[PDB]
Amino acid sequence: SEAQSRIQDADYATEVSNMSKAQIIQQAGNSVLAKANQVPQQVLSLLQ
Amino acid sequence: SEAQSRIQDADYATEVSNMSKAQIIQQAGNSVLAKANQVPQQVLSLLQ
Repeated sequence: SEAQSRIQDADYATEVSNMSKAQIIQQAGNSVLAKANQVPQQVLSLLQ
Repeated sequence: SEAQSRIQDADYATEVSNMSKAQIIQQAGNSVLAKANQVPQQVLSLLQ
């Protein structure tokens, strides 16, 4: 059982760090996606 | 009869020490079992 533990065990200690990293990267990606989205807006100013 | 008593007699004097020792070891084992049980509690502290 001790040997089986090592092979298949989540080790939440490292998993929580990955979770927080992924959440931060998701929020950053959404924000930078928004910033890229306002980029097309400036073209309308050139029309007039 | 003396020879048989030599062969088959518990010799309570040494048996009482063994039984007291066994009780002490059992209580120590139960306490250390509880201490081991309390170990995985910090996983919540990690999670939140």
